[PDB]
Amino acid sequence: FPEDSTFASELELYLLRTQDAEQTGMTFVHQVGSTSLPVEARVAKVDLAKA
Amino acid sequence: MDKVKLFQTIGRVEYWERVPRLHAYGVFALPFPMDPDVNWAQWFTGPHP
Repeated sequence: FPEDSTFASELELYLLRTQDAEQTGMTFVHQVGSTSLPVEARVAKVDLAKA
Repeated sequence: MDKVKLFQTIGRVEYWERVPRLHAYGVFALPFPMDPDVNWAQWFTGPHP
């Protein structure tokens, strides 16, 4: 435990957790001369923490 | 006959144009897979469109 110094009494650590949407998925297979089809919807999440 | 052979055709190409559609009507197309039991080569013989 290397020592450290501060001027204030209480110590608050606020952690911000982040689950970004993972770049997954393969490009859809189609035949030349066709209208394309769209991609799915993905989710990202943010949670926090107090200590 | 034996030493000189006259002119004689070899091959031949009969090339055609495509099947048109309307410009202002707008095409909407999607790709499907074949039914394998049908003789699909029979449908695609003729060069005329």
